[PDB]
Amino acid sequence: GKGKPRGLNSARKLRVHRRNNRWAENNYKKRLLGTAFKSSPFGGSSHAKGIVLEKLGIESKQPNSAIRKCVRVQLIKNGKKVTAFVPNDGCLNFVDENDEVLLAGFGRKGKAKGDIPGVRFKVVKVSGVSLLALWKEKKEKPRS
Amino acid sequence: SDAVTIRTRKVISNPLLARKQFVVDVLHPNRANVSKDELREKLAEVYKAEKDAVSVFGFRTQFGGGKSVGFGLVYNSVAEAKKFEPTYRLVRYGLAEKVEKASRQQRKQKKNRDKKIFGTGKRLAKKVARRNAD
Amino acid sequence: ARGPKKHLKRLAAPHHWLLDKLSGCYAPRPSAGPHKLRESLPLIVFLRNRLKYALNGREVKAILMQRHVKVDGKVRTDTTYPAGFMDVITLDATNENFRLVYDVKGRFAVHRITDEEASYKLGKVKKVQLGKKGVPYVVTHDGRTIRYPDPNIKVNDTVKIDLASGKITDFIKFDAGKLVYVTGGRNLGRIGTIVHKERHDGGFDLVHIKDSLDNTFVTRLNNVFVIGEQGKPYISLPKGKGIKLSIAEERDRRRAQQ
Amino acid sequence: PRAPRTYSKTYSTPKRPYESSRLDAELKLAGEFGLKNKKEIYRISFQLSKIRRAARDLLTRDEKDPKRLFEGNALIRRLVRVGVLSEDKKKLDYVLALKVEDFLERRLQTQVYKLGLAKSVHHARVLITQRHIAVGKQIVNIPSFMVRLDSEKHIDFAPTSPFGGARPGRVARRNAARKAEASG
Amino acid sequence: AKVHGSLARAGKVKSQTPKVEKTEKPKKPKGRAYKRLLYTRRFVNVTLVNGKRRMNPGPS
RNA sequence: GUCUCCGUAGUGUAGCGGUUAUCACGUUCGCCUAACACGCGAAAGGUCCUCGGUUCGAAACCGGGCGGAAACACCA
RNA sequence: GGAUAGUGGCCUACCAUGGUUUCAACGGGUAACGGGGAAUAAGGGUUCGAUUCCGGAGAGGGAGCCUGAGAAACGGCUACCACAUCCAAGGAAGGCAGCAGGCGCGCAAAUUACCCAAUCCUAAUUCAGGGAGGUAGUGACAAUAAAUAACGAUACAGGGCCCAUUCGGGUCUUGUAAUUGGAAUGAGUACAAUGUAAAUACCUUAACGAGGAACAAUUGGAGGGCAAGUCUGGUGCCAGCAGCCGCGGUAAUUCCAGCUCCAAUAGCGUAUAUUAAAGUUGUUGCAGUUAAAAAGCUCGUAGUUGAACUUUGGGCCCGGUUGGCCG
Repeated sequence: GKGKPRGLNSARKLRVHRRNNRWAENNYKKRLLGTAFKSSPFGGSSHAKGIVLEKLGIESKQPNSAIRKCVRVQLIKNGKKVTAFVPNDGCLNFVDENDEVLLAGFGRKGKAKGDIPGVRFKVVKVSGVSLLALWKEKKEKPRS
Repeated sequence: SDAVTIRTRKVISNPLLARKQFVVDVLHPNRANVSKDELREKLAEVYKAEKDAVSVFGFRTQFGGGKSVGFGLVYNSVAEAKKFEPTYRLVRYGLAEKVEKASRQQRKQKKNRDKKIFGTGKRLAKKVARRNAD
Repeated sequence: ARGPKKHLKRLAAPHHWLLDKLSGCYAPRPSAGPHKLRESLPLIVFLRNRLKYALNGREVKAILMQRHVKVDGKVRTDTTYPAGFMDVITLDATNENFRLVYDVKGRFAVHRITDEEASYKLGKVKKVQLGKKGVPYVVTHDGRTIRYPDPNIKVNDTVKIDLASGKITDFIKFDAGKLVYVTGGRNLGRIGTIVHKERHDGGFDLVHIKDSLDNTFVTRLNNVFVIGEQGKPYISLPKGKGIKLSIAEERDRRRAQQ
Repeated sequence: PRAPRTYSKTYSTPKRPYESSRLDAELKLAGEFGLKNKKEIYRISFQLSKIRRAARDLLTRDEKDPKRLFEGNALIRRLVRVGVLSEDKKKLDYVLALKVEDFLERRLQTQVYKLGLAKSVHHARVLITQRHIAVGKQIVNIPSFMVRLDSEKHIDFAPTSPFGGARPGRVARRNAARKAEASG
Repeated sequence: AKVHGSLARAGKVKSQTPKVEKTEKPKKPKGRAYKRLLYTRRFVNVTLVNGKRRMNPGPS
């Protein structure tokens, strides 16, 4: 009988057994338990502004050799200490301490992307101007 | 302006409103449009009426040029035209004059200010003037 | 919500009014009157979109204020008067008398009747009771109250109201072999003959009405309206007489007309 | 609180956007029929999918079915009207055997080329968009018009076009005035 | 384990690289004309075939 | 906006008007392999935030400006 | 029996000890108003649904009440709490989750404009009022169509074929051009007309409006999946690149720039949530000997499932549908 009930009046048993068995799914538990509203640093948001507390530098994981030139930024709403990642080459010069940086996800749905250990977010906009614009010299960072 | 050939369509009769309605089809070859006063002028003699007895609106020029479709009305009498034609079209041609009642904003403020006083205010005006004279 | 509602958005109006969905967000809600709002037709929509006599809302108001139309003998002056089934609008000007009869398709019609036909109106009685002072009365579908009726008149029959005098002149009993008119439902506007009925003493009496083309359908007794005996209609039937041709037959009719 | 207007997407992006075989197929079709965007090919394929889905749903129903018959001839009549299906193929099975090229051939761009007034499909496009070509007595500037075997005889130069007589035109006047003043 | 590694090497190669300016070229047609240019180059005037068609050959 | 506490190599951050140097980390350099690695053998790294004076002579004596680190203010 | 406009523990006095529950009561959480519906897909289904329509709740959190048919009303009052305004300190006046607009909050969301001209509503009533509503402005939330270019002649390079008069012309071609030429409208100007309550736009059309220096189309990538370089210069496990594998330690087809090429196209990339992919939720339609998966074994309820059998067979006919000799 394939290990499942097969009667014309047996629907509660399948419905209940479905309810417990779907809890093994990572997505099902992640959505219904609502851990993104409790433990996620972004709190279920695509972007989050913060204050650049300090400039940070981390080393790569195995088979690699680089300093990723990260940054430690405290989010405004949550007030949590969160590490970010300035993507492009020569982009730490644009950023500085006590600055507003628009954070964003890093593409792994919470996990670390690559050789960067612990960092799971990247800086997209600093001081209201996009990082790409300054790197391509299309816009200039406001002074004050 | 050339070969206007005003052809009327869907003509109807309303003794209820003392008017005849018809979707007026006008062709304007090699010319842009026909002015509203233009169609009203020759609308008079086809219906054997006067210039100040007809009403036309619409005239959305057909894409490409050379054709325009509008809807027209004809009224039997001048007094009937006054009592049935809306005021906005009356002032439009020559039929009346639109007096400016200031605008909506000041009228609302004046209405509220007049609502704040209970009565004509002549006694209130003389009382406040006497008390606040010094 | 804290009282009655006097508004009708242009999305909840009855679909047989054939109103659009772009000219304004509201609909002409009918005022309280002889018929229900979902089973009648306001005078504004009838004169503006059906007869096309009036273009704008004020044109209907000007025509109504000028004492031209006459609904059921009464001139009336309300733009939202709920004229429904068995309503005759008489126009002194244009020499036309209009009668509100449903069509086969499921809407109202512009059927024109002679001046003699407008002098009488058919009415289906709803209640028969002994009122105060012992006077009997009947309650027609339009809500008209006629005192001292024929004792043979019972529930679910039709009377011929004289309109001008408001007196019953003829009554048609409900029995097998009677031409009726379905008012309301997915089978509204059909005209046929009664063969039999299952009583079902729990509500919603059903009657098997059969069309002239041997087509049979079931409609609740609350939606029927006897309009005469077999083969002789007491009212001038609208065009088509409720044949209810299918989508195939309608298409061939169009191709045989163009 | 007015009733909202209805909008719909008329194109379907391919599930496999990255494939050499399909990529060259649409490039050949677009170049042959003179199309700039491949969304035009995406659009015309989307219409083909819809009618094929509708016709497929009809073919799972028995014969002498009022629903199958009425919609079946209505779809067949529309297809033969627009000219994508020949008169001897009105049997509801060739409808599933329609291809994109058959629909593309019915576009006004290809018909202008076929009747011989553009000498090139790209020149048909500029003729379409420059209002030098009309349908019947109406000037049409849309490349996709899908003539329906009845207006094909009415495709001709617009009365308000320099090519078909009328007023000579803009750049011609500037050249004509320049040479007239030079010679005067 | 260190987290305060030297950051003075940031933007190094971004500076030592030479500067080259994009020289002007005849304007490539845009829109339907580009598709026509692709059509006339992909199939009509294919030049290098070798054993399989090549889009952007290098210096051979 | 006004008032107050600090500013010193690359990170650390000393140290003291006739004179700025030290310390670890680091920063490089000879060392080996193949690149390493640890192991190692040596030396490159501050207008004392900016200006102006006091000044024989000042970074430090003083004041102005800025940066940062803390406050109170700021109804056309 | 009170109270209600009414039935009723709605309330009261007395009497009886009942009522619900593993068929999921009760309690807790809800990034929960519900539904019509929206996205997604062969089917099955999953997710979302404050948000234009219907039915509900609220006017800052509660309570109470007048008037009126209808309110437990807050753009109506009364009281308290948390807020907050004007004070010549006695006192008085307020609840934008109405239309605009302001601060704060945040990734995140528009003018302190015009008109009752339309669609309606209300009053004693055709006339008046309505930030209901409509119009305009901001607007790349999403959708539809669609400019940025085409067409001749010259300098080369071709594909069938004619002469077989040598490698001469090549008549018709399709492109490459430090070739050159005519015609063509659109974007933008708009005299004017129409549009509209007045307008602003759309359409119409006088007249003015390209030759590329021009009226300039970007967004990403080129090792693989996943189409597009064993090209040049710079860097040398440094800078950095990569969603996955991985690349860079002086020969980088993966970095940074140039050339070329390709992908979508006024659109493209990125982040988060969701769907198909996923037969990785498996009712259709998973696996359980060893990849994670038979409870040590047995009894056993709720639940699920549960042997066969009881009217057949035979004729007599009639009228409808589908085609059918003969048309």
